[PDB]
Amino acid sequence: PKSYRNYSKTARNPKRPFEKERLDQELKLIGEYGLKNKREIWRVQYLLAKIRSAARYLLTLDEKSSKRIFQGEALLRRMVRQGLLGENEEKLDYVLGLTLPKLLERRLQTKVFKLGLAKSVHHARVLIRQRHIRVGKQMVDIPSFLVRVDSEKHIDFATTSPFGGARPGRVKRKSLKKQKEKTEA
Amino acid sequence: RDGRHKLRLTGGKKKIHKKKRKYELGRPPSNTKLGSRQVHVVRGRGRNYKYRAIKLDSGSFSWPTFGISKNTRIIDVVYNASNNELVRTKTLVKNCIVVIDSHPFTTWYENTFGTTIGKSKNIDPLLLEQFKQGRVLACISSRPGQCGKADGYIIEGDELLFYKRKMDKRN
Amino acid sequence: GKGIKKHLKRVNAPSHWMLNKMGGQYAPKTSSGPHKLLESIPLVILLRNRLKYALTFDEVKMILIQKIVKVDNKVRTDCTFPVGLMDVIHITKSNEYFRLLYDIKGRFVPHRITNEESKYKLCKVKKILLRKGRLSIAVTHDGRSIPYIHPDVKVNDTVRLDLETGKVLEHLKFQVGSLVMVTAGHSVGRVGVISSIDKNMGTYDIIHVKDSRNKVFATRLSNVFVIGDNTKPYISLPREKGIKLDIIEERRNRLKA
RNA sequence: AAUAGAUCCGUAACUUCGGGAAAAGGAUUGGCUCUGAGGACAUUAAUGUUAACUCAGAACUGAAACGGACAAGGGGA
RNA sequence: AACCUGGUUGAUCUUGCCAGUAGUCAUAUGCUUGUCUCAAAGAUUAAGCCAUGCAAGUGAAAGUAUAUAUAUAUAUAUGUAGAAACUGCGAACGGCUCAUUAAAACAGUUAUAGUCUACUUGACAUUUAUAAGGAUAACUACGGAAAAGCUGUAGCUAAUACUUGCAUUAUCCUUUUGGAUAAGUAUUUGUUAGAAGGAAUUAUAACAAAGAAGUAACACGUAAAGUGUGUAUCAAUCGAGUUUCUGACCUAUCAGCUUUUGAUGUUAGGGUAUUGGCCUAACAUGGCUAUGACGGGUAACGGGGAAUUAGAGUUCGAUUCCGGAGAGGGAGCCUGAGAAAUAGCUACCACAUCUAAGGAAGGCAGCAGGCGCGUAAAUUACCCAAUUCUAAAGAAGAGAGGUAGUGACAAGAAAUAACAAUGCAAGGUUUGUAUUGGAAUGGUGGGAAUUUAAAACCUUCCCAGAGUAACAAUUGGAGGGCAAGUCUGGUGCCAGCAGCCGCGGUAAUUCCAGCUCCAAUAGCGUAUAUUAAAAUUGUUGCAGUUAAAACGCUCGUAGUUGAAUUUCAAAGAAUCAUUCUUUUUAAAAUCCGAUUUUGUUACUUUGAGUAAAUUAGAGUGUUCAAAGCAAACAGUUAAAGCAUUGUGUUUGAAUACUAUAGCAUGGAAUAACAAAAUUGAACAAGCU
RNA sequence: CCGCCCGUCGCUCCUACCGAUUGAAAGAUAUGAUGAAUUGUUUGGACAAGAAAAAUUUUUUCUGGAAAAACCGUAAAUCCUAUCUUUUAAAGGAAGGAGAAGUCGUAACAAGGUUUCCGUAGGUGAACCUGCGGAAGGAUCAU
RNA sequence: UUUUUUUUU
Repeated sequence: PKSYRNYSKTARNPKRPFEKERLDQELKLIGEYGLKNKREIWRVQYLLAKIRSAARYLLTLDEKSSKRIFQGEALLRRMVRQGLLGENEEKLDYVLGLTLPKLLERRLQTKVFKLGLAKSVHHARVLIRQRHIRVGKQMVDIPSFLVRVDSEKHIDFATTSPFGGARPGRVKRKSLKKQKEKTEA
Repeated sequence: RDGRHKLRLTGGKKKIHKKKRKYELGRPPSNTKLGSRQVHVVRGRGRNYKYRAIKLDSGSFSWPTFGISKNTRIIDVVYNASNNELVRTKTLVKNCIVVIDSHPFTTWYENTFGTTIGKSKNIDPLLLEQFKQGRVLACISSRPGQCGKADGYIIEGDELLFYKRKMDKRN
Repeated sequence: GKGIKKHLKRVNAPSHWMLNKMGGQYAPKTSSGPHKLLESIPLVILLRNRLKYALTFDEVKMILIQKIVKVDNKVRTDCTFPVGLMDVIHITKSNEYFRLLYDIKGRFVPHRITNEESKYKLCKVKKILLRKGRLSIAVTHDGRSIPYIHPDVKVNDTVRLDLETGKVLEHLKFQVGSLVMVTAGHSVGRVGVISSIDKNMGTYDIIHVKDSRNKVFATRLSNVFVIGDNTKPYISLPREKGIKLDIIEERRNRLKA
């Protein structure tokens, strides 16, 4: 009877919501990352806190422990795939110390801005919402997409976008200019 | 019918739920008596017919000393290990005491060994006296309620002595 | 009434069946047959989710109606028929033989088998019984009652069974060199030669089994399957070869490609 | 008028703790066939002489009715 | 994220609670709502009542076919079918709900050597025959009443419905071969012997007595002999009933309960499928209890599971699955392997239908829907297409189930814009800031593809389709906790506001309005409950001189807690300077200089049985995510691999958890228990 | 200190307790009585089938058997008594608490003008007073 | 020796 499709939550309420230092730091973060509301900047800390708690649990295990190196190599493989830090940062202590901006930077709405395309982070966000981006052989328009290490090398404009070789310009404007030109001719 | 509606060993009463199920059953008893050999059948659970005897006259009776058995007919019941009202109302159980005709066993004895396998057992004077009288005491062992037939064995020895001592300091 | 349940919920299905959670709420309950429901699987999932031959119950049934599926060279038409732990199944017109073996993780997987090895099937006996005339008949794990067994055969010894004549060929004991297969243990899927036993006083007898990588693991006596002597496995093992490759060092093997 | 003798059971409020109390309220008691149990006198563990009315259960039976007459509390708030 | 803040005062430090704060898969409600995916939904209270419609039926080689239709060479033989009915199976599954329920159910752990077991599989069997007998439907003809899923006589026929009944095998002897000997399967009784388990009165064998039910008087047709249906016994399968041990909320203003009326056990017997006071007759007075019995309450079905969690913990669990219960309340029963069944019946209680007034028929806590209750809960829709069940098993069914409708229960993604120049501001020709003016995308209409049992939704492509992108986002505050106003007008202890402290008599920063800002956002308030906060329930981890709290004092049972003491150390290889690894050092039985066991329990280390869902987590780009358990690989059309022309390959659904209790297991330390002298030993010799 | 404050008595409102009423109601247990339905057994006893005779009928015998009745047994349901649990009526009584201010008195806080307080007992319109034996939380850490 | 009292913010 009841649906078996499991569902969960992503954003956790920060609690004591009227602390000025935290509110201003969140304002700094959302301004520097060109976001739209506080739900994303409440979800992201849950994202980088889940694996931080995993690292906490992993650390207390002693060395040469079968579970310890198992989960450590798994989490480090995910770390290197998601590209949070470079090869030099390899240890569990190294991957424990992560901050909000480094986790944020792997979002598409700023990856496309870093690559160029748009002259603003908000311009990039509205473009990707208007689905003018191509991740490579795959169609993506969600700004919260987490680009891995290997997905960066083939980011380009959307093939079906007007700037990607599709329809050049406004249909109404083109028809109007062509009809006025033929009427004059 | 069984296994509930009874207070625990501590003395507290288990209040009743889980109303009675069919597999418990608990069929009413039967009182097999002397008379015409007619019985009924009762369909047990899982299609297991039971031969329910309510009136028995003849069955099998075994001489245990000789390890033999002959078909004969019971005359009467004289004692039961249960309440005396049963032996008064002429019922048969699997530990009742009944009287068996001595003629078939005497004829078998005369045919085999003679005189009035593992033979030459010297019998006993008390059973010889009972044989000359013509009726002997024997105890039914089979369950008439279940198998529907009254099978028994000839009781001899110190147990026979105890039975007669309790039957007849005595009236 | 409280009679026998004629349904099986999808979530209640055994783990090795591997049923999708969203594909309804009912699992095909295996009919009564030669093996238990837990340690056997039905032809439905065997040919739909494992062989991928069919995609629906109706098409599974219309494959089944034809006498092209044979177990022990016997045509079967029971849709939910318990195949069992170890058996020989055959498809005729395409001429393939599948022997149902284990997997190191502990699932059920058919294994390609030639006609010669298919003719050679093994059954672990459960108990022997004496009948009228002082004759002994032994019952295998396949619900198969084979009479007139060798006197040297013991209760835990396994017996070579021929498919056509239904006769015993040779017995294999429980010796220290007896290669066995854990059937329902926590260490299911690993083949081993056994290292020792411990005869406990009227409880579940345990045996410590030695692996090829010198791994010793204890499992009950009630759930072992003698598959040959120390010479070689009499049964063609699957690709994993019965060696429980460890979980930590499985990922290094998985990652190179 | 209603039971009322007797045995078995059971007995409230209240109380001055003594009572209330035969509280209230019940079953039985007919019959015969029965059965059993409970003192004084003698013998080198037991066997003989000789005096009770109190209980209990199986019967069936009698016109399903019985302290068979006489004799005898009506209770409760 | 192992967290605090306002309030007792003229001011201070405490205790202390109140209030604030955040979460809830936890309910209801107010305001608002452009999108998509996902989907709880009459449990709370009334396990109350139900109109209505449906929810269990079933025939593809194979039971019975002159209702009947059709085709082959010609009334001859085959056929294909087939309404009704007889027969067989199922209907005891499933679905709903949680009233009852307190060592009961449930959960883990055992046994059934104390039992039953449909279908299926595997073995297999004993005391007129060129094929036996009746007994009946549908149907024919007359009806009854208002009717039932109502019904009589006459006649008939079949079957796999019912009932009778037709070889032969084994053993002993001279010793391939001839004689003689005997014929009961289950089940019961009496007397014996006796491949396994752990223990048999086990399997089994021998004798003496009984002894059912069968071993086919039935139907279709596969090798270039077969099948269906039915049958005796055994084993497993699908299960079930009993059953060992361990575990439960509050309450002593529940201290003694049970025992004629079985309570505790013995014997004997009935009954059951089997054990058993389950019951009966006799016998004995026993059984439980401050370690909380017996009672009482629960707005208590139990479980894995949920929330909150640094760890401890606290609260919830009707509800996706397991186990138990019920079908208005009890009780009884047939059938059937399986029911004390209830969309089966019987009787009472309480409701309630038709009625010609005689009599019939009923249980929506099944699916929709209505009434009653209530803060509160959907459509009297479509489909067996997906999963699965039933059957006489492909084509037929299934209010199971799926799909769709309502649905700000919740949950996930994500619109309400972005861009270049002047004007201004800041700054050495860089950022923001009212104008122009164009690109780009959705929302929307339609058309199509795909999709679906059909339809709808999503996605894909093409046309109209944004400048105040009029294609417009609100909720609650702006004294403190706690951000935003002594900004402006109206009212003036009245109105009101205010979770707490407090504001309101004219300058109201707290009311009523506007502008602005503030917090969140298609979401935000309100009420109740619960969790953390709470180290204000404190085992970790509280307090008791004065805030709450040492009994007036002492004795003392249960409980709790209890001095020390019995086997040391030395020697050797390996990382950095240390650390780490290995052997023995008394006595007693074992092996002809050496071969090796020497308390119990608690405790402690390892294992096997550890259902799934859920939990953390693997791997896996549903546009990410909520997901789910996939998918990936070269392939405008061929190469490899292998097969002696073709055949795709690799894979994933692992891991830890599943009490604390049970099983096995190493154990030196710490705890207990015993042996330890009013005597008890061991050795040697002789005696029985 | 022109501080604070206490009680009796006043008025309004709210909450709970007692309450005669053989209180009632509802249920749930135990006792006794009645007892529908019904298992099994027994007695039956419409015929439906057999066996004999005469050449359409009859006597007798054997099963199976429908109505109906009796007996234990399961036991619905109703009533008596007792007990337990849960609500409510109830004339009235006696309290407590909250209200913005009311009257009388001066009780405590200073040696509060009589130091305060405890237990107990008695008296008083009230706070209060008094006796006995205690404490300093005293106004005394002190010949 | 006697000395009672002092609305409401």
